[PDB]
Amino acid sequence: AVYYNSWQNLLYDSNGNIIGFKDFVTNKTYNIFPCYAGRVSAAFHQNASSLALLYRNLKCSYVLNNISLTTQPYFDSYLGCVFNADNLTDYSVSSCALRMGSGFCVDYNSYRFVTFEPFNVSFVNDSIE
Amino acid sequence: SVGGLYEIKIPTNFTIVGQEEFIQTNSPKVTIDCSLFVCSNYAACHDLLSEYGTFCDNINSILDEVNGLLDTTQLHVADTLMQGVTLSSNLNTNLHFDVDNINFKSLVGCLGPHCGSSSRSFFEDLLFDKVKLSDVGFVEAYNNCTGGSEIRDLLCVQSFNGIKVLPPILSESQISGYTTAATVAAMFPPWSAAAGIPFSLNVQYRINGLGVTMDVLNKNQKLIATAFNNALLSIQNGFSAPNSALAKIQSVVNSNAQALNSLLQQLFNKFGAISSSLQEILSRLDPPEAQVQIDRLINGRLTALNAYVSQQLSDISLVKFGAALAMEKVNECVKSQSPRINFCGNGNHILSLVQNAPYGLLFMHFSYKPISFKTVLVSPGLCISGDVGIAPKQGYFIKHNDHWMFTGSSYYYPEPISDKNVVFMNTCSVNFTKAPLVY
Amino acid sequence: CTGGSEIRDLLCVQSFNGIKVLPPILSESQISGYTTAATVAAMFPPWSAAAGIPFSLNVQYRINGLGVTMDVLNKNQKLIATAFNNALLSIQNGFS
Amino acid sequence: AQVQIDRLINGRLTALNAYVSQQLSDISLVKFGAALAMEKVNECVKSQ
Amino acid sequence: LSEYGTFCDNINSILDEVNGLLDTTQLHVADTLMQGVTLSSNLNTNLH
Amino acid sequence: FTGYFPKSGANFRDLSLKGTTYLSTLWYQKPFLSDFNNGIFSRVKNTKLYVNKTLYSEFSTIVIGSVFINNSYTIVVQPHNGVLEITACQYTMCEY
Amino acid sequence: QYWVTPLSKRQYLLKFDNRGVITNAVDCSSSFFSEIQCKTKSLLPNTG
Ligand SMILES: CC(=O)N[C@H]1[C@H]([C@H](O)[C@H](O)COC(C)=O)O[C@@](O[C@H](CO)[C@@H](O)[C@@H]2O[C@@](O)(C(=O)O)C[C@H](O)[C@H]2NC(C)=O)(C(=O)O)C[C@@H]1O
Ligand SMILES: *[C@@H]1O[C@H](CO)[C@@H](O[C@@H]2O[C@H](CO)[C@@H](O)[C@H](O)[C@H]2NC(C)=O)[C@H](O)[C@H]1NC(C)=O
Ligand SMILES: *[C@@H]1O[C@H](CO)[C@@H](O[C@@H]2O[C@H](CO)[C@@H](O)[C@H](O)[C@H]2NC(C)=O)[C@H](O)[C@H]1NC(C)=O
Ligand SMILES: *[C@@H]1O[C@H](CO)[C@@H](O[C@@H]2O[C@H](CO)[C@@H](O)[C@H](O)[C@H]2NC(C)=O)[C@H](O)[C@H]1NC(C)=O
Ligand SMILES: *[C@@H]1O[C@H](CO)[C@@H](O[C@@H]2O[C@H](CO)[C@@H](O)[C@H](O)[C@H]2NC(C)=O)[C@H](O)[C@H]1NC(C)=O
Ligand SMILES: *[C@@H]1O[C@H](CO)[C@@H](O)[C@H](O)[C@H]1NC(C)=O
Ligand SMILES: *[C@@H]1O[C@H](CO)[C@@H](O)[C@H](O)[C@H]1NC(C)=O
Ligand SMILES: *[C@@H]1O[C@H](CO)[C@@H](O)[C@H](O)[C@H]1NC(C)=O
Ligand SMILES: *[C@@H]1O[C@H](CO)[C@@H](O)[C@H](O)[C@H]1NC(C)=O
Ligand SMILES: *[C@@H]1O[C@H](CO)[C@@H](O)[C@H](O)[C@H]1NC(C)=O
Repeated sequence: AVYYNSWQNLLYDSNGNIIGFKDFVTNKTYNIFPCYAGRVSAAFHQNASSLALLYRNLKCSYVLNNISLTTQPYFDSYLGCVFNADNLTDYSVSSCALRMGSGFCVDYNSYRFVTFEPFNVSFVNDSIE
Repeated sequence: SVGGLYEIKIPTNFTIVGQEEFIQTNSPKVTIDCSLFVCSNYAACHDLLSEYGTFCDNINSILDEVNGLLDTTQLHVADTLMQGVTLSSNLNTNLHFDVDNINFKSLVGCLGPHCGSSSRSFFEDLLFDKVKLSDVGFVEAYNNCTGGSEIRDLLCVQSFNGIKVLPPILSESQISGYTTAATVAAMFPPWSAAAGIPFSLNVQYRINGLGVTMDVLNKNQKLIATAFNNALLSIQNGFSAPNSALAKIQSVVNSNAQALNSLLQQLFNKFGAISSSLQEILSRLDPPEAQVQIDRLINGRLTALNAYVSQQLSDISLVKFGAALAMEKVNECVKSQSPRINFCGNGNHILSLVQNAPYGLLFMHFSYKPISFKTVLVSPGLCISGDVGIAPKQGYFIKHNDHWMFTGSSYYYPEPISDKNVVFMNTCSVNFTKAPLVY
Repeated sequence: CTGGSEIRDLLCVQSFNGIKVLPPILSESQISGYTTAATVAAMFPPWSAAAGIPFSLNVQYRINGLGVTMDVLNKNQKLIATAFNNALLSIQNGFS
Repeated sequence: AQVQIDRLINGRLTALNAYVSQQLSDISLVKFGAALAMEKVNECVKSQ
Repeated sequence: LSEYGTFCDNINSILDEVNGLLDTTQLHVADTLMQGVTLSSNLNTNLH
Repeated sequence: FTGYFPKSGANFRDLSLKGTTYLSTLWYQKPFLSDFNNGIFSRVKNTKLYVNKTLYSEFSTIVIGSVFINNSYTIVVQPHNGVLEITACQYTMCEY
Repeated sequence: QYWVTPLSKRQYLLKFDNRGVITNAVDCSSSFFSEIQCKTKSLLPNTG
């Protein structure tokens, strides 16, 4: 940073939060960012012995390296990191009790992360011309 | 009236005009983590907030219900778009995209799952690219909150404070797939969304229903088809400039962003306490005085959430009624042509088409527009032969070559009087023009 | 509210305490102009608010559409017109 | 005086929140009444 | 009251939005009344 | 932000006085001798003079105090061609 | 020239640029336009 004059050491936002500082001893400058906070979205089916967990908008590398390591299988879905569900987005269901958003469903037999397609076209093989 | 005749301006030429109508059918699914909003991670605040009992459970339950209503509404809209849609499996939109000189390719994305999410039409692409915070826009914005970027995205500040917009249960890509299917269902056999007949014939019969003789329509089919595709192009070009439908779509995103920013700003309100920061209170005061200051923040923040939730309930009632109207327009303007005059937009409504839009549907209403007019003397009825009364069907009686003839009320073209264009009466009314030598 | 009257209007007390009804963007006089225009548009050429035909013929075709023969309906024209204007007077008298 | 005035402020601010919630709800009914009126103008007055 | 922060700004903003909906609704009703209305310049209040 | 700021639209008073030899006793009375109250904002022209083409900076010295007697402290802000000497001392201020 | 004007405790809108320099300011209670600039926290309010 170059915005600190000789008398300035703290950078503030319009709400009065400290968002950066120039260290008085080393003159090095740092931006301050809020620690990550959020929610886990747990999909549960009454017939299951466990939960399918969606860490919305987080990559699995972030969840495992910066939130909590776990023994459950995982993959990066479009919606974020999914735990304890099999990646089967090439499969589809017309009804869904565990609607995750953006056309994704959690289906229980293990849990499967699958596409939600509630409506289809009635197709006919008749000629177009 | 002179004799039994009145002066009327009857159209001599016409064009097709296209009019856009954005109807909001959905809204951002805002979710609030009440205790993370009110207290963040300060254990002294969470201890006090637990004594308010059910207040946060009520806030969470009301927003879960409101979001369930939005989800149920989106499914009901998607069901309405897909209802009755039957398509040929031979339909390949890379080849099959214009018919009878009417060009649909801008309204039709790739059909079937083999193209992936690319089922969005060129017209829908041209509309979604002007709105940053679509469903995918929110997902991409939240995906960047842990990307390590120096940019302080306000959505990241909101979500770390527990305010997060969840994606809708059906992606806007799926809804554009359903509007694509509903659009091609009108242009190819079995014409399952165009009353079972070719689209150009449905346009022709709809214009005829306005009181335009079929003779001028079936000779001017090229002019009608080009007027229709120019009307559609004028709608698309209309999005490159200030537009009331585009502004309405952006107002949905802007009002949501304003409400979420206003809710986040409530974390900086002091509510009469020494500071809005729980860290500053806990680093200045002992437990008994800190509790007094933290309780003011808890009451202010819980009051702010209650006000926000009450406003959100009220706003989603408008979204539910907006979606009900959009469904009614899909059924009564797009799939069928209901006999309701200004329901499907203003003027002489011919037909309507639909396309997906951020949080709603874009209806394109096509109307018959008179270009020029002829002033003519018309008779609303004639008294003929044995005093039999005749009234013109969707038209007027006209003196042409000093002979009684009929003209459609929406296009000046004199044609012979016949049982095809007449309503008979066993006795003529008073003031009907006496014409004993007719038929 | 700035008047010297001893009778304090409750609306003046409300507006001095910041509670005030603002006038609508279009005056009721303008809306009355629009309902007047929408009404005369039904009775004179081009009859743009009455399917493009004389108001009395629209009345007659509407009654005929209920399953009333045009024969009795076009000989009773003055009885129908007086019944119509008596119905309108009954609405006006209803406000008394 | 601040202690007494803050009680008046919380009461009066709570009264404004209640009134604003009431007004939001009432105007939603007015919008649906206006939609019905426009539908009757179009489908009962201008056409049948 | 200034130490309560944005409370009065929110009350004003909600009433301004609600009143903007009433204004927009009144314009849509007037537009609906005037839609397609064509009159002869020869109409006069005293004779017709 | 709330701070010690000028009133926008208020007037600035040019209190600078340039003399050659004579000093007027009226220069040392109201309205020149002014009440300090909360404080003052000063906009000061740097009168840049030249001697043998060498630049010199001059501007009026300001004194702030109460009674201006050695039983009280008087703040003096005086320029010395690029040096601003600021002192607060029990000065025996002159009459003129 | 030694121009002086009185100071007082006043609320001002202060605008800082991308390099932290105060480029503009508004004395909120000085005029009705200043009041709108401070209310909207903007140097050029929207037409309204
Ligand atoms: C506050 C004010 O009013 N300030 C002005 C000043 C006074 O009114 C004057 O001092 C008062 O006098 C009293 C108290 O009796 O007058 C000035 O202008 C003078 C003419 O008015 C100026 O030309 C001087 O003229 C001489 O004839 C003379 O002695 O006055 C010869 C001298 O060499 C020359 N100084 C030069 C060369 O700068 C000045 O300077 O003094 C301009 C100042 O802005
Ligand atoms: C941090 O920056 C300040 C200047 O902003 C440095 O202070 C100056 O240091 C030089 C070299 O010793 C002196 O000639 C100046 O007189 C100092 N100015 C002031 C205002 O103190 C300081 O030395 C820097 N510290 C480090 C560790 O880099
Ligand atoms: C998440 O955890 C990883 C692994 O500990 C962190 O990785 C460090 O990243 C920085 C650069 O960003 C490197 O300088 C370090 O060498 C990495 N390893 C360690 C052990 O620190 C990562 O920074 C953490 N947080 C985020 C936001 O990614
Ligand atoms: C989840 O499963 C789907 C289906 O197999 C994967 O999508 C396919 O991935 C392969 C290899 O990257 C591609 O060749 C295909 O074209 C993809 N098909 C589709 C429909 O996209 C998807 O990559 C899997 N997800 C994860 C994180 O493993
Ligand atoms: C009538 O049938 C002909 C085909 O026999 C259609 O003509 C095609 O129309 C498209 C435009 O939609 C042109 O690009 C093709 O070049 C035409 N092909 C031929 C062989 O002429 C025509 O569209 C049909 N409809 C009408 C109303 O004429
Ligand atoms: C769950 O178990 C019940 C019987 O307890 C059964 O009827 C139902 O079909 C099961 N559902 C699934 C998804 O396994
Ligand atoms: C959609 O396709 C699947 C294919 O297995 C079928 O089960 C379903 O009944 C179809 N229709 C609907 C409306 O889901
Ligand atoms: C359509 O499907 C039926 C049933 O399989 C078959 O008899 C018919 O030949 C098919 N028609 C075409 C054009 O493929
Ligand atoms: C109708 O109007 C268009 C545009 O002005 C013109 O090109 C065309 O020749 C006109 N046709 C008739 C029959 O007047
Ligand atoms: C997310 O970050 C990437 C990389 O900086 C950028 O290309 C993209 O435009 C960002 N998207 C959003 C919506 O923030």
